[PDB]
Amino acid sequence: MYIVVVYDVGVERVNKVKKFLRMHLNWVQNSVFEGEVTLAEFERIKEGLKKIIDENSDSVIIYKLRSMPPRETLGIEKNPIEEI
Amino acid sequence: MYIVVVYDVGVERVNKVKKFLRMHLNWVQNSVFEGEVTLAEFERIKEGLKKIIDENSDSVIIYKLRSMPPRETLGIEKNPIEEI
Ligand SMILES: [Cl-]
Ligand SMILES: [Cl-]
Ligand SMILES: [Cl-]
Ligand SMILES: [Cl-]
Repeated sequence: MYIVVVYDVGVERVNKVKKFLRMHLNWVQNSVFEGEVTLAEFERIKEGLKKIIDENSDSVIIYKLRSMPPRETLGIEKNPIEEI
Repeated sequence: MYIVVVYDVGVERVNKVKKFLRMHLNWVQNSVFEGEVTLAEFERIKEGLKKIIDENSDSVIIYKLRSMPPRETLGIEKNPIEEI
């Protein structure tokens, strides 16, 4: 899979999700990560995120894609496509 | 195209982007919208968003997909898949 991960997390866990996702996926916007993973990394990422998360005040959408998607970007880009 | 739109916008324009996107796309998480559009709607959405946006403090990624992507969701879901 290639995933894009976008989350809405409270200030008490938001620093934790960022540090965790940044060791599996590329950071491209605030609250948004993407990259290639395997089913190992995937459910590692996924449960790894559930442990971190209060599933009762917090939301993660992980879009499960074939491959890296084309995109378009308005405004202050934070991570040039090349770097991802 | 089918797009997922995720944005990071300052409090002075954040209410405007939401109201605008909500008339083209489905709201599924804070700062995240998705749905089917046409090239009319697309560049309508896209410039429509640039007018709203300070491209100098703000970011929009519009992922350009074939079709609606599969996904998985942790925690408080805000819009059951059926509704989108
Ligand atoms: Cl990163
Ligand atoms: Cl890929
Ligand atoms: Cl909506
Ligand atoms: Cl579709």
